[PDB]
Amino acid sequence: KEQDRWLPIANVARIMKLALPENAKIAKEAKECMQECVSEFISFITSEASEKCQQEKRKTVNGEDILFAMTSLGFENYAEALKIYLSKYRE
Amino acid sequence: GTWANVNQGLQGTARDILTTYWQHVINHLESDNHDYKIHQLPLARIKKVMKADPEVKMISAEAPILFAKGCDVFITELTMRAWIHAEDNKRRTLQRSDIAAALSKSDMFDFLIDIVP
Amino acid sequence: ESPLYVNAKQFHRILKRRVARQKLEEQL
Repeated sequence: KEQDRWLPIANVARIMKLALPENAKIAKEAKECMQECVSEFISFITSEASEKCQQEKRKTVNGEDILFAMTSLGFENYAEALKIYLSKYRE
Repeated sequence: GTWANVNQGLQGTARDILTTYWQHVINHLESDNHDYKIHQLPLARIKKVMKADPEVKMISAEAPILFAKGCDVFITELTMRAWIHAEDNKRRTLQRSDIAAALSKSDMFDFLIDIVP
Repeated sequence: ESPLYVNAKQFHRILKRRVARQKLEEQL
């Protein structure tokens, strides 16, 4: 249950590799740092959505809740881009 | 503007590249023919991160799906932003300090102050 | 190094996450 807090490092590192030129290396500590950063990205946004849910006595955090939290927390670009993806998923 | 975060704290060629990456992301997300099964990060692990928060109850399948996409973008853009500092030091190895430097360029990353002091 | 004011949209959620993280760390 403790390990639940962080996304798997191998997957994170794989995305990092694709974000860099073929000749680049990534330090052990950079992979671990990124794993922690992206894991916090989920928890930070989720917490915002969760509290709004609790306050409204709602039980389910849905897609709109994530987008709303994203814009509230200053990730407006993520919210706008992912709104596209959400509506497509629901059609 | 809604797109201010795309190049906040960036200049020159780095600015153009991150902007172009975001345009690539947007065009991809506008695409049809999405496979909602295949992701670089497993939906189950994303959901587990969410559920680590005792305040969270039920989670719609939509939420991990959105995070799967958002997290890919987050890792990619932060990695690209960090790479600028590696290249500025004429290094081919990305280090933790490069990520730290990238974070300090935009207040969008302030939420990571305890993760990367 | 340690700013007093951070992103106005993030500050309160940062504080709330600090509390949540402390609780998780007590659990170990």
